[PDB]
Amino acid sequence: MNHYVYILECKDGSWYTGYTTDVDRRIKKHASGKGAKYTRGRGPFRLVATWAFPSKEEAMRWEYEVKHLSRRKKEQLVSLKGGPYENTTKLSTT
Repeated sequence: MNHYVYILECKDGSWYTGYTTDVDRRIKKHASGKGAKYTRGRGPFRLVATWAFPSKEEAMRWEYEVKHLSRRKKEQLVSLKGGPYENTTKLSTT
């Protein structure tokens, strides 16, 4: 199965942790791509980062541990990878 841990920054500033596991999203994108463009989204879910694990236990333990750790370590987790520079959204850079 496909284990993707997504962390979304909510309207409040709290990071929403949860890993998804459905093949449907993958095939859906390919099916939709036939006569469609990449552009799709609005908010208010801000994607900070995405962690993909081919391993069952790693996906379960990662989720479980981010649920385990406090805010301070939750911040540190993003400080390891997820930094504003890694967002590469736009800001003002051409």
